Amino acid sequence: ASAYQRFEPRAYLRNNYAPPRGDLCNPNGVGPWKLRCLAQTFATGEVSGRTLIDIGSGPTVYQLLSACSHFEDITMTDFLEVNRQELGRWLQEEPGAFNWSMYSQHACLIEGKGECWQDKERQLRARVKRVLPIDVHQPQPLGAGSPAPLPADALVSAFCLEAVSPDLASFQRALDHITTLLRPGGHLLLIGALEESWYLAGEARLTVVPVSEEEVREALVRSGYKVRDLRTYIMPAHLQTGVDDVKGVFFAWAQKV
Ligand SMILES: Nc1ncnc2c1ncn2[C@@H]1O[C@H](CSCC[C@H](N)C(=O)O)[C@@H](O)[C@H]1O
Ligand SMILES: O=S(=O)(Nc1ccc(Cl)cc1)c1ccc2c(c1)CNCC2
Repeated sequence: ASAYQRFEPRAYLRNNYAPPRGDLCNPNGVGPWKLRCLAQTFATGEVSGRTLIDIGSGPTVYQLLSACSHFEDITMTDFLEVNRQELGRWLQEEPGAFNWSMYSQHACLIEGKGECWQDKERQLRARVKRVLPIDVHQPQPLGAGSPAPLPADALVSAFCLEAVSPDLASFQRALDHITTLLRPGGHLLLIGALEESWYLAGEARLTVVPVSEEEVREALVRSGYKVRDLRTYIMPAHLQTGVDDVKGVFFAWAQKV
């Protein structure tokens, strides 16, 4: 955990969201695949409501592009100060913010509702109300009196749990914890690394609990969810850049029953 004190946002974004893993031109890339999972899920029109929380958002916004048009009150979160500060730079359009234009464009492309990418970012920024600190390890992740409207109508978390858990049991608990933030009948979109044990974030060297699709499925169940969908993306050879040892990426659509 203390390892996350040396976690550099810019280095993290450069290792995962800049070429080649960030190139969105090739359909078979992880970028295109990921945005497509989110887009298709929301297009079914079943994941809906008023509020939505992004667990461990880190310095990224992609995971909310297709979502934002379905929830008016979006709450973003993250353990690290530096990460909330990097999100702010992009939300306020301040100088030195990360450039997600390519992602917005592609999300607009995938959705195919003829929307320009500027209207997409404008809507996301508009709907994101707050950027709160969080710790999935605490039984009440956000705290006692959190500004965030609870319980949420849906949850979204990408590459957080398994990246902050030392073993399978912590992973399981952290999932039990965030599930308390979700309203019964609510929806969870969990995205993560498959069979990953480490990944670099600049000077930081984060340890990870390698998990499998089945271990993830079982976990979602043990936490009272009905797995609506679960897909896998096997990391290609040319996307093995040395910044980690991820084997694949998983996408899960679970509904709290
Ligand atoms: N105990 C904890 N509870 C919640 N988030 C935590 C945490 N410890 C670390 N984190 C955060 O979890 C994130 C994992 S990296 C994933 C970032 C982003 N969700 C993406 O899709 O790329 C980091 O931003 C890290 O600061
Ligand atoms: O899928 S990724 O290669 N990049 C990527 C994801 C999604 C899109 Cl839309 C584009 C690119 C990736 C993102 C985060 C993490 C890791 C890998 C492994 N380390 C833990 C964190």
